[PDB]
Amino acid sequence: DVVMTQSPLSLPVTPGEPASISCRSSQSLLHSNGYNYLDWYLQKPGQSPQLLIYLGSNRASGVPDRFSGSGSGTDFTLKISRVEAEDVGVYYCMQSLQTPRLTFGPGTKVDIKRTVAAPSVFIFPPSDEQLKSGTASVVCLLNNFYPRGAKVQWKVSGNSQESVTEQDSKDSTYSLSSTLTLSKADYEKACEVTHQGLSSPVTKSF
Amino acid sequence: DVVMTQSPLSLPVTPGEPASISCRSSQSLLHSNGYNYLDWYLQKPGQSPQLLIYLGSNRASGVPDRFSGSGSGTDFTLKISRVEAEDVGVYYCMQSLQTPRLTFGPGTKVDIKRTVAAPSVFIFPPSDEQLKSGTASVVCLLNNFYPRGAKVQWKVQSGNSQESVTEQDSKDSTYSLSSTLTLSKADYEACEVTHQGLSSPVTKSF
Amino acid sequence: EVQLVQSGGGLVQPGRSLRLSCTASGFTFGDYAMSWVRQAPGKGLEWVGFIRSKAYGGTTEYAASVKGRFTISRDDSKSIAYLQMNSLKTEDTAVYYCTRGGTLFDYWGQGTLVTVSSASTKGPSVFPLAPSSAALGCLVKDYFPEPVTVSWNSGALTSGVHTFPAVLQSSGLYSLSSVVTVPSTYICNVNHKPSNTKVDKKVEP
Amino acid sequence: EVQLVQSGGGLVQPGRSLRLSCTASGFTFGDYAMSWVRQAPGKGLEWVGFIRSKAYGGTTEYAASVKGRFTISRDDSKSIAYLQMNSLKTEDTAVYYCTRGGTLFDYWGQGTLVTVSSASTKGPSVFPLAPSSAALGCLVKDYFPEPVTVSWNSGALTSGVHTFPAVLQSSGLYSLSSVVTVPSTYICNVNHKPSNTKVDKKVEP
Amino acid sequence: MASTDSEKVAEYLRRATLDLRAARQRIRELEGEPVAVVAMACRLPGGVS
Amino acid sequence: MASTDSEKVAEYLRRATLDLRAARQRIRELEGEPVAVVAMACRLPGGVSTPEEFWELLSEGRDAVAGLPTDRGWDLDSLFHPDPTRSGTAHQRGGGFLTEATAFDPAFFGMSPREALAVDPQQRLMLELSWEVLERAGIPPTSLQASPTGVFVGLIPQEYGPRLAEGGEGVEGYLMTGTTTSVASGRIAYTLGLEGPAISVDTACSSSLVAVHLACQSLRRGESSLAMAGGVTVMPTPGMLVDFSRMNSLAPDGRCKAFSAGANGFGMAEGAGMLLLERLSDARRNGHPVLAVLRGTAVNSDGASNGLSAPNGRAQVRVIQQALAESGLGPADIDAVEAHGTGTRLGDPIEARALFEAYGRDREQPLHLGSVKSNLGHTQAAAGVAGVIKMVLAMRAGTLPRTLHASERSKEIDWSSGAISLLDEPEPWPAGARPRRAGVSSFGISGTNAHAIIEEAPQVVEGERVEAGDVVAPWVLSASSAEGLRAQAARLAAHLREHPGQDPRDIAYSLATGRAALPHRAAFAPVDESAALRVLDGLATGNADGAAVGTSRAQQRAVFVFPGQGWQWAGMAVDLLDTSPVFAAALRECADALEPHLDFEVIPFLRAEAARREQDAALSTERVDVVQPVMFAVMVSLASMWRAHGVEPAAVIGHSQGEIAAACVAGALSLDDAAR
Amino acid sequence: ASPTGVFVGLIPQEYGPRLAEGGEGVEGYLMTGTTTSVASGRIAYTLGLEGPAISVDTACSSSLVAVHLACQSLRRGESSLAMAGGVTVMPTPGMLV
Repeated sequence: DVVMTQSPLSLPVTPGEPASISCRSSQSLLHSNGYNYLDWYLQKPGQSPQLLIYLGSNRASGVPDRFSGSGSGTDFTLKISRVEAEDVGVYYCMQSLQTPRLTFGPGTKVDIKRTVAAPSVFIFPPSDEQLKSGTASVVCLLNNFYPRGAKVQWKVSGNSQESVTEQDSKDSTYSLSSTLTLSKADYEKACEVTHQGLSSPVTKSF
Repeated sequence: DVVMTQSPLSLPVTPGEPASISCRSSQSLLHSNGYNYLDWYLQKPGQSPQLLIYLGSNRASGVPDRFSGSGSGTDFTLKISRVEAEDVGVYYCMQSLQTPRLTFGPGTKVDIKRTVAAPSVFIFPPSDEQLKSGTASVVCLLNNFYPRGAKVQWKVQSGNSQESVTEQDSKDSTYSLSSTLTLSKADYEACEVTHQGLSSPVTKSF
Repeated sequence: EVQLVQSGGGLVQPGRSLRLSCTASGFTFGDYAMSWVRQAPGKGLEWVGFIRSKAYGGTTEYAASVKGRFTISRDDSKSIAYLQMNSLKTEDTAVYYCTRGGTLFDYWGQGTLVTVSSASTKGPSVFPLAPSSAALGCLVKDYFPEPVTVSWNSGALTSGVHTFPAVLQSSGLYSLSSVVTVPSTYICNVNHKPSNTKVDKKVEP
Repeated sequence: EVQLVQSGGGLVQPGRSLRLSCTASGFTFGDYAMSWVRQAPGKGLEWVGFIRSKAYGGTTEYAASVKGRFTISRDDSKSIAYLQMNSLKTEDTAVYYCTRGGTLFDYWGQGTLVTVSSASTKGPSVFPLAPSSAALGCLVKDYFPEPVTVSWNSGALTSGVHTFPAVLQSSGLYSLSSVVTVPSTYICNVNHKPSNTKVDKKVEP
Repeated sequence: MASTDSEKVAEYLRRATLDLRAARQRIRELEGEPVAVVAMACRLPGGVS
Repeated sequence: MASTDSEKVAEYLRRATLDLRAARQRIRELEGEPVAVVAMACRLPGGVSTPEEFWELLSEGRDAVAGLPTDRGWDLDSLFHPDPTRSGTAHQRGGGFLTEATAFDPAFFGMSPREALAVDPQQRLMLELSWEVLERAGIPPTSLQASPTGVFVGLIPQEYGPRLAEGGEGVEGYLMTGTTTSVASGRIAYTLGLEGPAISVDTACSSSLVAVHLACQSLRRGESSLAMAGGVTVMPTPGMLVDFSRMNSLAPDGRCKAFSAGANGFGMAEGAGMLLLERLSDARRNGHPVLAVLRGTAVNSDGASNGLSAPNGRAQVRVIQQALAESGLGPADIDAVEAHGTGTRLGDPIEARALFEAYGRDREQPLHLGSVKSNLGHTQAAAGVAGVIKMVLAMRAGTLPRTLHASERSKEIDWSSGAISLLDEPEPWPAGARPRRAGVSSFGISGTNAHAIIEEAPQVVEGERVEAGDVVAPWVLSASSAEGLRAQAARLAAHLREHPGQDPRDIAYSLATGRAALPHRAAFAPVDESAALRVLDGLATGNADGAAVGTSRAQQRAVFVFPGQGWQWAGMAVDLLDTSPVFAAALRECADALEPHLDFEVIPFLRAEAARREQDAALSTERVDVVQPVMFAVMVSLASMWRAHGVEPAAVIGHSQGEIAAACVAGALSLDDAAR
Repeated sequence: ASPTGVFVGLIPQEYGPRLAEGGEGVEGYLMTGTTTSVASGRIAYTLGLEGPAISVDTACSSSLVAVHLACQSLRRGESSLAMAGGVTVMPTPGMLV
């Protein structure tokens, strides 16, 4: 069987604050040599991943000792002592007991932590010259929302794509672009979100 | 087959001086992992041995950086950077490739280095009350000689001589030898050495 | 010191061959087992395969999705690791990586943006965003490949600018949506470097 | 911190059993494979055997000279390593060691002087050294076991004193030769602690 | 060597890991080791002694 | 898989080992990183004002002990009386005293003459020496602004001006900022803008050495990427001589008879030496010249000795042994020690016994014992930085200096061992298989004993390439005053007339990168060492011949203006293109951008000068359809050249067609866009 | 004879007669007792300490600078114990004027 190795997503960490990321492991990774065989990888957005911690607890050179690490036979814990503004990206729970490593793991969205904001649902009907150009793209824009746990509905779905930027610095929010690529006739036949910034769906149409 | 591991088995080294001990390995100890599989051990006279250098070059923790190490596929070299009054003992060139590890090797007699002296050949006939006690032990005493590369002959032949060579003192840094010729009653009615302190044998009898 | 700089990016169609070289400098090339990693844009990594050290000998193990398609070789005297792409297809559009180990990817190449798309190089269909009554934007529909910069007021407005990432359609083209959020009559310009299709736009509700 | 203090020394005859315990403190006992080393007096070391970790399981590998004689066991909850001696013989007279690894003897116990001799505890036959015409000494033949101190002028003369090591005869006894080198009528005293045979001696040519 | 395919190289990894731990702790004992205030002696205004 | 984890574990063993190889070289650079001597500045007794003039004092065996200073307004008449116990009298009849510590350049720094008058001469000789040690290193002193560069200067409180209680007439508020050893490290860090730790050590006759030990630490731990260490004892009032006379410890002649039977006191001298310390990794990575390397320095105290003044034997051994252990070096690895050699009849015996203990007990070759104070005198807190200056210069010249007044080796010291050879004659010290190592010892009157180990600079500088070029790099020199401008050309002309054969491009590089842009600038582009020393001979008098002179206070950014038509000759781009590789590249680029729209390629038209541009019914570039593209082609290229040589415009101005050049060089339009 | 460094924070102060104006009994101690260098030296001598006896001077931050340098001498390891601190006692009315 393949050991299931997944790391909890939605990890909100704020500068100057200690966090702790754990992992799941079905088959035990504590090998007979007495050493765990899992690794901790960090893919820096727009740069290559980095080796943080090997053998469960042993850290790599180059990366500072802020990345502390430990764990039990199955349960693991990377004790990030502290986060600064450069410590943002995707952490990976890559195990190392069964090659092939074709799946690196969904990865943990480590985000600058801040209180919950109100997503600005902005419905935007497509331009008419696009409608005479041969296509139609109505966009339900979401701006200044965090965390990013909402998808945009298309009622009155299936033709919607996803487009979200990473966090900025001084505002530390997310922005979503639900592009509904459409065809000629079906233009004359609404978008809402279920973000935790609100509770009731907000329904606004073109 | 068994890999033959042999070092210059004597290293006269003097305080404040850099030495270099090498080793023979009949086979290739450079394993496919790219790491040599040879160990450097130091048995402190009157104390337990110590792990100096593993994997050919990697030094152990606790021991000073004096013991630096390297080597080729077969040829190895422990670069003792410097020797002190503490750095004097037996260095073992142990291969850790084909377990079992029965043989640790003859060991290297590391000695405080000094110029060559004149061995004091002192023939000592046994006491007569020993001769009426039932035994006879004529002793050809060797004192203040270095290095210890001489055995005492017993002519007019040998075969009843045992060795009681002492260790190296501090302020004089020589050796002392005790060739005890245990004997019997009737056969009571000469000893010489071939030490590099002299050239011609010195023949003195009881 | 250690560097594992790569080379061999480009734009191809599904069904042709591509080159990927891993330059090795600073270490003994024959000791570590060279591995190759593929990173889908903006989402999860996927591992391709590795070659074992010639001291080990071993074999060349690959991912289940690249059996019979990709092969990996290595050499010490000239110190280059190879990822050979043959019979490429759509999924291969990703940034590949060169990793320093079959099980311990301790190092990581900078990444070559390997793109396998069926589109052709042409200008974008810049389509605006009339505000409902708010924010003002403009789309970058129908452009290829992906160098792109979209500024507002021709690089004068920088607060509230959100250059949305590339949008992967099934036709092999891209779409960008740069929108500013400020109450008001704004200028957005898109510059496609390969084609020299420089479009300026005025937007009203 | 790590300590591997031992216990289980004594004096035995060829053909009986002896105890050797390796006290483990400061580490996880079940990780490393406990090994046992034997050091012949004043000459080369010889390795006895090891037990593999219970996580590894494995077997207990011994030296070719101790097949069917010695066995080694281990336990975590009480953390003592065992070297069991059965059907002991003459060669076993040596200082045994407890090493922290089957192939990497990184640690080293202080050493238990295991002695297998056929002699019995009795006083020494102190036999003098009449100078030829020089140095003056006094042999200490026929004694057992090996605690010993031989001083000259009853601990007054210390320059030129050479306390020669023990001499292993076939009868299981020992012989020491403490000699001073000084021109001259000297006193040498040997004290055998177990037997209380305190011999004082006057020597002339 | 005998069991599975690792009981000698794993000992070397164990020793190397322990050496790294004892060498990185030395770094933190040479640049970040806490320094305790054993006692204070003070002569301050206002009769403080 | 991994050969059943064989690969896996081994793969992890190849990281735990490589990390260990990286985590152990971090300790080796945290405790024993060899720190280099980037540059050396000193004001020592006699005429010594530069480290090269100080070698002209050691190599020829000249003693700097001349007499008491008269510049300072010293009474000199109550200083000497037949009664040796008269209060107010000194015992030494001379000593090496600085003849330039009385004078200072106030206007050079941000110091007012009122402020500089109250500045301690100890402090005013560390601002100039801070400037010297930075200019000698090839580091512009104004380039180290808001940078980590710790300052470690050792002084003695002493007494310069009037009582702080009574204040003064003109100097009232700056008396404090002068007579405080504290600001004697902060003033240097303020004038040069150094943000690094400014510690002013105080350790009597060992201050300097101790300071360097602290600085060594700074670089080993990494608190300051650059270290600025040294010590000074400038002697403003005769009080200190009057009162060491009260212990009957000063030599009446003022001479440090180190290890001599005629030692009748330890004497005195006033001087200064200064060092620029940087770790060897940083020093060589940044290209800073390495003169020598400090490997290890140890600092200990004498403990409960025979009084606070009397030295200690075992403590002295414990500091010349700790420095060896801390440096990873030993008794046999040191070829020549530079001991304190204070000169008193009691300090020298115990001092030599300490040297015979840590070094002399185990010696393969006789140790060359020396003392800088023999040639100079006991410079107090400047001793320890003068000793390191002596060893490094002995290392850079391959000769061990003499110890003056040491022909009669002291009878109270057992020299029968032979492991220590007193340096009464110049002993050659050539570079060989053994790395040259030296030891400097300073034992202060406070009881703090210090010792440093000086290894020779690793001879990896060798391997430089050679070439020739047509680039006449300008010889740029600047000063803070017009007279200083005329003096920075006279001293440079003297240096290029007394040290001939130095390549002109090497001189321009050091004059440009290594000399701060000071607000009085003279610059010329030499073609020969005779056409340059002639300009340097006219700039010394003030005649601007073949050079450019200008006072440029508050000015650091160029604007490029773009004239229109008027250079109808158009015969200058040919010479620039043939000699400038970029002018055969950028000009080609703009021409190849003009060709798709105007077929005329400028290069065939450029080689046609005005002399060959008037035959086929033509004038000197009058064809508008042809002049304007070739005006622009040269126009954009020239603007690229000032930017290629490091001058960027702050603003762009275009008269008639310079607006087109404003498009290209300012980034508004591309080369193709502007050319079209 | 135990490694113990004395790190005293000092601003040089004018205490008694001028160094060129030695008193009747206080002749050669007007500097052997006042020079900031010897303030830590007296501690190291009377107590018998054999370590880095360094007298620091960085104005009003001199005590904390002495503490920092003593800690850094402990972190590396040069004296097993370290003695860090600072003092400002103003004998004359010179500073406040």
